[PDB]
Amino acid sequence: GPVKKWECEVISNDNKATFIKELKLRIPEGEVVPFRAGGYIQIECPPHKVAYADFDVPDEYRSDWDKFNLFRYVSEVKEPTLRAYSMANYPEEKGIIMLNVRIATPPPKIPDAPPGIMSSYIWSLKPGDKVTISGPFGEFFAKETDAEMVFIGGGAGMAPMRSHIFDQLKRLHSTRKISFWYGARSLREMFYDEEFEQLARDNPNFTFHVALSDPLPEDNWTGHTGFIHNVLYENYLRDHPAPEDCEFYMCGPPVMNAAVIKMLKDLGVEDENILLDDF
Ligand SMILES: Cc1cc2nc3c(=O)[nH]c(=O)nc-3n(C[C@H](O)[C@H](O)[C@H](O)COP(=O)(O)OP(=O)(O)OC[C@H]3O[C@@H](n4cnc5c(N)ncnc54)[C@H](O)[C@@H]3O)c2cc1C
Ligand SMILES: CC(=O)Nc1c(F)cccc1F
Repeated sequence: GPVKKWECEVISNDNKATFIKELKLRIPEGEVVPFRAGGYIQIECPPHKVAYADFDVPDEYRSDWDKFNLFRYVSEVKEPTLRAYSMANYPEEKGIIMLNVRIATPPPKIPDAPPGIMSSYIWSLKPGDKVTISGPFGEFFAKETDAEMVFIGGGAGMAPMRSHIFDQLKRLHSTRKISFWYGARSLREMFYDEEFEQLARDNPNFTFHVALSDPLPEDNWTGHTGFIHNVLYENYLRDHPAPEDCEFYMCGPPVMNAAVIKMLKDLGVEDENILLDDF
């Protein structure tokens, strides 16, 4: 049973943070990609050569791209390849597949390594380009219980976080207690926050919190600071009567995943109540 494919057209490919783009694809009209929240597709690329200098990076992120000389990078692949990306839209957002794609630059200590293949290709895409996706696939799925849900996200982990949370509130009309905790470095790295604030106004059982590890003075930030595992503990789990009765859904960078899961285990949360997507 061959995997299904769709040739989609790029609607938009906008930065949402210094190093994350929202790639929004139009599904062919009259077609459906029958995915579940937390699920993903694979993208393919043809052979290509792309220059970071040709990327469309909005001006508020350019001084950091210039600082790290990122516009000098070039990426070339001579054979097609495939990679997985998680849906940021939820299943009732029809007609589109929306992705959050981190640019996978070379390691700081090995700066002359090749850039990441598929993320560099994706950042080269412009409105009207065509891309082939396949699947959908999934395993990062919500448990269907009445337990309280705690979503913890970082970086491009925002995509399955958004999909799950909108799926619970808008498709399932869930009455469960749900909260979302997102760690980012500074205010310009935060996105979709207006959507989550509106969901929290409309859904008394839902709350949303951002921690900034290194806010800039000009962020004028009076919110939580530091790492999200500490903020989640200090502002919520420390006087929760039974954190072990919560379901925790984690998708962030590895240093986040490790710190959150360690903090949860220290509280006595069982592995079966911790679901991780480690990209
Ligand atoms: C189920 C699943 C879902 C995912 N969902 C998402 C998502 O929603 N968003 C997202 O951004 N990603 C997601 N990922 C990750 C994604 O699939 C890719 O792994 C990611 O985009 C990086 O792939 P790439 O082709 O750009 O880089 P690759 O070509 O795989 O390279 C990876 C890294 O290795 C470095 N490298 C290469 N050669 C060398 C070398 N010689 N020395 C040192 N370093 C080297 C590259 O510079 C790059 O940093 C998901 C992964 C899975 C499995
Ligand atoms: C440990 C940790 O959470 N670090 C971190 C950060 F400080 C900013 C953004 C993402 C992160 F994972």
